This record gives sequence, structure tokens and C-alpha cells, in this order.
Amino acid sequence: DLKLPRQRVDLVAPPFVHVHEQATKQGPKIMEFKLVVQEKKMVIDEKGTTFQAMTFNGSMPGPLMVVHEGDYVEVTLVNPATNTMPHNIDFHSATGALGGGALTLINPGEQVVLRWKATRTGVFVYHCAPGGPMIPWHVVSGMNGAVMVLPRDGLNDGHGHSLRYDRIYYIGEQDLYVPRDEKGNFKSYDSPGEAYSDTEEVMRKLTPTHVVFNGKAGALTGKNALNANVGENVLIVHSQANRDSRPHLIGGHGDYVWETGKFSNAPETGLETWFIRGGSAGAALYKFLQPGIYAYVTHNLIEAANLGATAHFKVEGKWNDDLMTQVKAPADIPTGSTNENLYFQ
Amino acid sequence: DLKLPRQRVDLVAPPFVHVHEQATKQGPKIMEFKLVVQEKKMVIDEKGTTFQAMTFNGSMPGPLMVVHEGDYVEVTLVNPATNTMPHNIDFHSATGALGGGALTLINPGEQVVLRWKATRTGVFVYHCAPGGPMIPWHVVSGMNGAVMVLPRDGLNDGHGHSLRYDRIYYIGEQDLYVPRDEKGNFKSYDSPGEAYSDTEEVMRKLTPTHVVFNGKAGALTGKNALNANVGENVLIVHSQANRDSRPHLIGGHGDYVWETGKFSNAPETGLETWFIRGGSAGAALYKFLQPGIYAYVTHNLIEAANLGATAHFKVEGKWNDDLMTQVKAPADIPTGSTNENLYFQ
Amino acid sequence: DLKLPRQRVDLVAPPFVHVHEQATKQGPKIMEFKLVVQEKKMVIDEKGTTFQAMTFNGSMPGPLMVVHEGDYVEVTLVNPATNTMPHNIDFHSATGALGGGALTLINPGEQVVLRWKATRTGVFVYHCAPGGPMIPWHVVSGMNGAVMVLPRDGLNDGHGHSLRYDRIYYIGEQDLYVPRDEKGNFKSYDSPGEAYSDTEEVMRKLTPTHVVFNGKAGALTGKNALNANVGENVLIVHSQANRDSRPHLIGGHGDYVWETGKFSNAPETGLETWFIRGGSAGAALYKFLQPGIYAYVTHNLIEAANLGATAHFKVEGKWNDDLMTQVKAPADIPTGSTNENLYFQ
Ligand SMILES: [Cu+2]
Ligand SMILES: [Cu+2]
Ligand SMILES: [Cu+2]
Ligand SMILES: [Cu+2]
Ligand SMILES: [Cu+2]
Ligand SMILES: [Cu+2]
Repeated sequence: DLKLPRQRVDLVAPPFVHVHEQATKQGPKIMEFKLVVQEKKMVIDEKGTTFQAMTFNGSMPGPLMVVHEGDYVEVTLVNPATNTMPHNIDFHSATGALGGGALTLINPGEQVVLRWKATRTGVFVYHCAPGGPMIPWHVVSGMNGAVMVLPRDGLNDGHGHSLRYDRIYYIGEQDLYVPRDEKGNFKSYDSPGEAYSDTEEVMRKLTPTHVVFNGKAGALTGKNALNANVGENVLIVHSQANRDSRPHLIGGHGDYVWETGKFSNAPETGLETWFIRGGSAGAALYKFLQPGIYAYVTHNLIEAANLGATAHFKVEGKWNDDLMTQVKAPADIPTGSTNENLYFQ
Repeated sequence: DLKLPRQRVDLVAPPFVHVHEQATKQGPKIMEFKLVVQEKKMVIDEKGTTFQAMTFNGSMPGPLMVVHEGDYVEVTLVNPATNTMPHNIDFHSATGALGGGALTLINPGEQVVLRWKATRTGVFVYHCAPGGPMIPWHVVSGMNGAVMVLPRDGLNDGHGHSLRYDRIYYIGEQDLYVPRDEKGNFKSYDSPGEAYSDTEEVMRKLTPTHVVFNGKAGALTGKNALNANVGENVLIVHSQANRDSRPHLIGGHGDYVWETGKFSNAPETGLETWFIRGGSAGAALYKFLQPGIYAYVTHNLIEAANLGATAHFKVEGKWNDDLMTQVKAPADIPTGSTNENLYFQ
Repeated sequence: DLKLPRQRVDLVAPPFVHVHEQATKQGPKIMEFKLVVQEKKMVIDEKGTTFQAMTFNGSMPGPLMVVHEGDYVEVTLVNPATNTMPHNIDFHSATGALGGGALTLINPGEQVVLRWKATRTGVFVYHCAPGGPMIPWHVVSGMNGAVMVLPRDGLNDGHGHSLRYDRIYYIGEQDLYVPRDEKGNFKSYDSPGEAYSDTEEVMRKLTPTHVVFNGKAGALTGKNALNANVGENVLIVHSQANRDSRPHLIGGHGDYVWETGKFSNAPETGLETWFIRGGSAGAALYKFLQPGIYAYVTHNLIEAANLGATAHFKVEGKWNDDLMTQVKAPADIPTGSTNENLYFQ
């Protein structure tokens, strides 16, 4: 007997986001989304390591859902008969029944329809959580995404000023636990079930083998770099359903950062590095001031450079020599420079 | 020559809390507490693994002490002659002498009386800290608790509105470092001293074998679930004296969260997951809106499900279908559903 | 064509800081700094373990640079011909070209001059970042420091009150990854290049062998303790370029803490323990109220006591028995004390 208008949303693969309004004058709606569970082998690194992944909608992360405060979110969760395990969904945005997990457990060949009222603003994790040890294993197998619940008036700076983004990207970070053989090579498996025992042993020691954005090392570099232009205000939503992260935009800042990810809280200003606690989503606005390549990392630089957790932005525009300039290009060290007379010698 | 009234406090075992007022019109008092050190073997997991524990008042965590701003806290620390090691106490709430550690070192058969003025509001860790390597070892052996210093006016939302809790629970999280034999079995020892060398080796690699609430895996599940009712505002104090945590109430939120734990700072609103930095206590208020089981975890879900760090709430009340409802129970996937035509196939 | 006055800054070795003003009436200047890369073997622990370090200005951390909002910072980066590797510098305070890394890559025998406008207030990390796996390896080899960009009006409490420090100390925390032989002994190498392969293997498992302040275990204890006096307001700048930390002043508090480190954000008040996300600098003011030894730690107490991460303050002044006093010195436990009748027995 919820007599509200219904609006179907077509989800898009991360790091892109389905079309939505920021500020709206539309009243509350039943926002209809479909998530289809896909268990499949995926490539996770640049050497071609494969992985028995479990996904919402075939991606790591699952897609970003966007609704407004006071909307109702009606999610059809589908578990195709080609899958081997039960699945469900827990929305950190939702109230009751373990986030909906206690209402969405489906076997292969089943679907279920959950509605939750979007009473809490912010970016939130959603993840599979079937029970017991299956909870971490489904989540670190890739079954996690995020949902953004925007204020109807859109974002503000917590000091009565509207904030509008020109562009939005969703960065889902995934810790992966890939078994190795005696020789230190990553092991391949024919099913998630066959990988489980060896994978739980790696999981137990809490140290990922891979930490990736958008499902694989290099996913958001080279050809798949994130585009932007000088002057654009870009919202960067970052989620980590299992493990902490410390995002940093190399050559940039977080102009406005909700590191705990909830828009009822004023953002922090001018951050270098922020913190996404495992089990949450956060968000950072930045207005690009300079063109060129930016690397977006977790600033555990070992994770960023050696375990997969670097994305790139390619920003078009004119260089601003006032903000930064190379005064003198690399040149031989004079004489007659008196390095040798310095304090620390 | 402190001529204030004296009030003796009877401590209770966590996760319960001794009777106290929130707002008070009482003036500053000397609040008298007794903590008795108990070294003893304890069971820490559901397979019956034992552990040479060191405790305040026989529990992990030690009990929650509750006082008001400007009270004086007079702690009798007792180290019974049946114990084998010196102990002391460091109050993160206190000013001077390493939190009182430099004034409370006692051998077995000794007691000492420390007074500290409650000048700082919030929830704080207290822990043993005898010196050198004994500091981490006493703390990760279980010698840590918390103290709450309430404003005399009780809690507020940082925006001039009173916040009152119906119910308070203290969740002490403990990282444990249990040696394993060649075969991967947990080792048993006859004394804390005999366990030390092997335990320090595990401690050095920074990866707990167990992460538990109230001293053991399963301590706050099944029969020992935390009770609440729909409409109750519940304060959840969480401490971790050694290692970070990211609390999350599955199916709930943090309405008001002091993740750094200090009531001179406005809480954040509507959090999904918060962050307890090792060496601190934090606190979250939540008003239950839905009945049923809630799991309260660290949202490193590997820690939560596989290393012990899950508690349950059992909440009585009437389900609210407006906040969340199962629109359609699990059913076979139509035909004629066109899964196969979806974008990500 | 930047026609501003030029001011040369003489850097000093951490934990000291070069002379500067807090509030200034000086207009924007070109602030000239020189950083000289020094690759050298350094001692990192109390057992004399050596390490193939890479440094700015021969120290871990590199020195603290201090400027004011709207200054321009003109950095001459020097890579002497006695070094073996290329180096560069990334300023988290700077906008564009990967923080300046994309404008400062120099071979041994070269120098380069970078200018960046100090548009963002706070404490920021600077670090070497040559590209790819060399980024973490240069950073965890010691090539990181910090820069403080003060408001021209100096610090404030975010509530319109000026905050002034009597004394400033820069604590650079360094995670180190030292290979071990079959026997568990730390390995020595003749060059950074020869250490690389074995070091990357340790780095990959994300668990430091050492966590140190000012480059070595014990660097800021005993003779090299940090001095202060009762009544002094001390600013403690803490940086970690690669890995999280949770600073705590044992026997003290953070009166005013910018844990994300950016002065456009009001500090938090009265913290026990704060959080420095890897890849950032934060800062805490404290007014000493009590004399004596204070230990300043990361409150992973295993790291603090067993991997090197403890500093000391030695504070001169008169003890305040009102804040804390030993009511009764250690004494035998009465009879007739009824320990045995207590709840937890
Ligand atoms: Cu699943
Ligand atoms: Cu969750
Ligand atoms: Cu002890
Ligand atoms: Cu402590
Ligand atoms: Cu370098
Ligand atoms: Cu960086």
C-alpha cells in the first residue's frame, strides 16, 4: 500500500554512475533496481592471475546506486541457476533485518525483492553476507558495492553553501586473498568452492595479495584512465567493504571530504589523504586546477604500486605556472655549490 | 586535604555497567573504585583454546568505571600474592606520571591507591603498562578496560540538545596473539611467564590470532546476546587498547558517534561504520527502530566471522514495514526474465 | 616574472624546526629551501642493525619546512653524484605534476628547482616518488618529510581564538622493512640496489620490522628526550608517508588535534589518541600541566615497545597533587581485605 510513483534505474558498470539528479524537486519515489549475482573467473593483475570472483552485476565493485533521501529502494536480487552458492544483500544504508541480509537469502535459480527506505544520507556499502564464515568470503570474493543517498537539495559544504559536481566516479577498492603454491605462484581453481579452503587460510592472516580498484590491477590506468578537465568539480566515491584504505589524489587534494561518508556531517576541507574505514564508503570533491596525469592511490604506497591500488586521471586544460612551475630544469650541480659544507654532512 | 564527599562504586562485569547518573546536580566527589589484578587461564574461542590471561577484576575487558567531570577518582589497585608479575595502571583520562603508571607499580602481595582528577570528558582506555616490552604483553594479555567521564549535564549532540541513553553496554575488543605448534595447533602453557617468549614472537608480526569482544569468541552471542527494545537509545562504548577497530551495527547505524571518544567534540551523525584507534575508546548512540537480531562487528569481516569479533543484539518490538519489507519472498526466476540481455553479460 | 621578495630558509635536522613566525604581517614571499638527497647506511635499532637508507638532508624524516599561506616555495632538489639512483620530490601541499614529482626527476650529479604556491594550510607529507615500484621503496627507505603551511594569522581553535605554541617538535615515523636470513637475523647489504629484491619481498607482506621516530629505535629517548616545561604549549607534528599511526602522549592528551592535519578544519579537543593516516601529517597542541617523563608512542604498544616507536619528553616543573597524587604508596594487602568475597572470584 505504498502509493508512490515508481522509477526504474538502469545501472552502469563502475567507475561510471547511472544518470541521476543532484538537487531534485521530485517527491519521494519507489526507485527500482535489479542486481544479478554472477560467479565467474576474473583476471585480477597484469600478469594474468585469475580469481574465482563472486559479483553483483558482473563487476568488482558492484555498481553504484543513486537515490535521494526519503526515496524507497526496491531491489530485485537475482541468483541465476548457473551460480553454485546462495547469496543475499546487506545495505548499510538500510534499517532492519541485518541491512536486508535476513530477507534476501536466495539459492541459485531464485530471486527476491527487498524494499528499504532511504532515511540516511551519504555513501554506503552494500555487500553479500550469507552467514558465518561465508560473510567475509563472499565480500572479499568481490560481492560488494555502494549506494549514494543524496539530500533532495543535493550536496552542501555544512556551512549553508550548495556543492555541485560536474562529474562522478565510483572507486571500489577490493582486498583479495589469492593462495600461493610451495613455489610462491598464485594457484588457479575451477570453482569458488574448490578455492575456499586455501583462500580462508590466506584470509586468516589478514594480509591481502592484491588490493585493486575496479576489480584488477591497472583497471583505471592507461586506456581506462578517468577523464576530467581543468575547472571541473569531480566527486570521487570510494568504498572498501572489508579493510581500511587511505585515499590520496597525487598532485591534488580533497577540497571537501566526507571520509566517514555521511552528508549530515560537514565535510573536512583541503585534505591531502583521507581514510575509508573497512565496511564503509566515503567521498571527496575536488576541483581540478592543473592538467596532466594524476595518480589516485591508497597511500600505503606498497599497496598502491606493488599490489594494484593505483588509478589515473587524465585532465585536459592549460597549465597554471602560478600554482607550480619548474624554475630550472635538471642541470649539473654547480661548483661550485658547497654541498659538503651543509649541516648534515 | 581534599575535603570532598566520598562515594564508593561497586564495579560490575562487562558488558554491563555499574549504576550511575547521566546528568547530575551532585557536586564533585571522590569516587572510590577497587581493581584487583587476576592472572588466570581463560577460554578464548569456541573450540576451547585456552590462554594465560592477565586481567583487572577477572574480566576481559576490565570493568567500565563511570564518573563525572571534576570528580576525583581514587583507585585502589590490588595485586594479590597468587599473581606472579608486577602490575600497574595507566589511565588515559588522567594527567601526569604516565597516566598513573609511574605511581602504581605493585608486586604480588601489594596494593596502591592512586587519585586522579577527571578533568577530561569522554570514554578513555585504562591499561597495565609496567615498562618496556611488558607494556604490550600485559595489555594484549587482557589488562585493559575503560573509564567514562560524563559532563555533569550528561551527553549532548554538540548543537545544544541533550542526549540521554536508556541502556549502556561496554564492548571491550581484545587482540590476542596465541602461539601455534609446527602442526598449526594453538599451544597451551602453565604460566604467563612460560607463554611469554612464544607469544612475543607472534606479537612481533602484528597479526592477532583472535579478536574478541568480552574476552572470547561468542561471548556476546546466543544466550549472552545484548538485549534492547525498539525505541530505546542505546550507548555502545567500544575500546581497543592496542589495535584499531571499525565498529558496525549490522541493520543499524550510529545515530551519534564520538569515534575519538571525547564529549567536548560534537558527535558525527548517521554513521555506517566508525573507527576506534588502537589505544582509545569511542562511543555510539543508536535508537533501535526495528526488532530482531543485530550483529555488532568490527567490519574487517574476516576478524568478525573468523577470529571472534561478533556480538549480537536481540531487540524486542514490532516490525516497521515502512523502513524495510520483503516485497516478494524468494521465488524461481521468471522467463521469461531476460537475464542474458543485461549489459554485463 | 614573480616579483616577490625572496627569503632563504636554513633547514635544521628533526625533531627541531627552523626559526619561523606563527602570526606574520609579512606579505607573501618566495621562500627558498634546499634539499640534498643522501643515500647512506644508517643504524636503525639499539642492537646496531644497519639499513641502506635514502634521505632528504641526511635525516629520517627529512626536515620540516615551514611557510605561510600564499607564500611560494622554491625548492632546489640536489642529487649528488655519490648517489646511485634517480630521485624526485612530491609535495602533498602542492597542486599539479604529481605534487612536483613529474617536474623534479634528477639523476646523480643533477639538481632541479621547483616552485609551488602554498595555497593549502596544514601539515603535509613530502616524499620521493620516482615511478612504479620505486615509489614505495624510496619512501620506506626514508625519503619523506613534512611541510607546514601556517595561516598568516597563525593557528586558531576553529572557534575564533588564537592558539600559539611555545615549542614545536616534528616527529617523523618510519616503517622499515629489513630482510632476515634463514636464522631470523637482519641481513646487511653494501648498496640500496643490492638490498632491493629482498626488501621488496618483506614490503609485499605489509608488516614492518621496525617502526621508528627520527630514524631509529631510541632516537628520542634518554639523552635525546624532548624538553619542555610545565605551562608550555607544545605543537607535536607527526607524519607517516606510507602507513597509519595512532599517536598518544602517555600521561597527557591532545588539547587541540588536527589528526587529518589541515588548519582550515577546527581541531578536536581533549583526545587520548589520534590517527595519522599513512600518507599524511597531523598535529597536536598540548599544554604541559605536570613535570616528569612522558612517553610519546604509536598506541599499537607492540610497535611502540618492541619495534622502536617510543619517544620521551622530559618536562621540568612542580608536581600538581590536585591533578594526580599517590594517596597510599605500595603496601602489603591488609586482612583483612576481603579479596576472595569480590564478585568475579
Ligand atoms: Cu554471496
Ligand atoms: Cu556490513
Ligand atoms: Cu600487568
Ligand atoms: Cu596508553
Ligand atoms: Cu628517491
Ligand atoms: Cu604521496
